[PDB]
Amino acid sequence: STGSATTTPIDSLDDAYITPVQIGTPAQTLNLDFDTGSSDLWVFSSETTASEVDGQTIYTPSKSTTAKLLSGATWSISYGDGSSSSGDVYTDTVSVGGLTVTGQAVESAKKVSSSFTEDSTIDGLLGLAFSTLNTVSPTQQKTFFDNAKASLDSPVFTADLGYHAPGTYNFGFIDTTAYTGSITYTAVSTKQGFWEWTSTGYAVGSGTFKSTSIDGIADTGTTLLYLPATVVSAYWAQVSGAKSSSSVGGYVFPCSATLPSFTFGVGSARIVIPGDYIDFGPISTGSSSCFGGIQSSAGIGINIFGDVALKAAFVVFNGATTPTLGFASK
Repeated sequence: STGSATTTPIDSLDDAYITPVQIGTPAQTLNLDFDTGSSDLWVFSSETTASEVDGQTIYTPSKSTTAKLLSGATWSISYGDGSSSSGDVYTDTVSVGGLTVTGQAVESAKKVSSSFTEDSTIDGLLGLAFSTLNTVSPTQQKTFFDNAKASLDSPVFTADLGYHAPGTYNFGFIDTTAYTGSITYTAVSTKQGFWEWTSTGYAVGSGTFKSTSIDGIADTGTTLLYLPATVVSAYWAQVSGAKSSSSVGGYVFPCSATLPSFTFGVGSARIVIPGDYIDFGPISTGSSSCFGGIQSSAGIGINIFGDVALKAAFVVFNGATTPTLGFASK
C-alpha cells in the first residue's frame, strides 16, 4: 500500500504545515501537524476543556462506529517550545492520503496549553518520530507510520515541504519526479527516539564550505533551523545590522536586508537554503525589525533541522531495519 497527502502552510510565514487526516467511521477529517520530532497522534476532541477550544475541528469518538476506549490509558506531552497537552486514548481507523491503519491509537485531548488553543488551524499532531517516544501509559502505543509499515510497498515516508506553498507527505514510495539529481542517504541514530543524523558542515552565502560535524534532528514540527552558536553567529555576521536580541528571543535583522543563503552538508552533497527562506518577517506588526529563521540551539540541548532546512529538500525518512535519512535538492 501507499498514501499521498498534500500538506499546506498554516499562514504566510510557513509557521507550520497541516495535512488532512481521516479518523473514524464515518470519517471525521481533522487537519494535523505532522511532526517527525514526536510520536503521539493527538487531537482536539469532544473531551477537550471547552474554554481551551477556539475554532479547531474536534474528533467526537461517540460518533465513530469504529472507536473504542483504550481502557486505562492516558497521555501527557510537553514540547520543546513549552507547549503541552494531555488526555485519554481511543483506538480507531485512521487514513492519510488513501493509506489506512486500523486500531491506531488516537489520543484525545482533555487539556491543551494556550499556544494550541490560540492556533485555530491545527486540530492536533501526528507524530512520526520513533515509537519509543510515545507518551501513552501504561501501555506505550505505536505511531501511524510504525503501524502502517509492514503493509507499505517500501518502509519509508517522504516530506516535501513547500516554501510559501503546499507540499506533500508520501507513505510507502519515493516519487522520483519530486526531486532533482540524486538522493544522498546518511546514517540515523535512534538512541534518543529522533531522526538524528550528522551534517557534514555548512556555508554562508557564496562563502567557502566549512567541514564540521553537526549532530541534529530532522524535525518537521519545528519551524526554524537551530544550530550551534558558532555557526549561527557566522551566518548573521554577513547581514548588516543583524543582532541577537534577548528581549525578542533571538537574532533579528533589518527588514530592508537581503539575506544570504545557507548551505548544509549531507555526506558529500549540499542542500542550499535560499536567503528568503530565512526571513520570518516583522517581529511585531509594522516593525522594521525582522525575525531570523536560523537561531542558536544553545540551551535547547540539541540541534534541530526544522522546516527552514527541510523545505529546501526532498527528504526520505527510511524506516527499514536500520533507519536512514535521504536528502535531495528539488
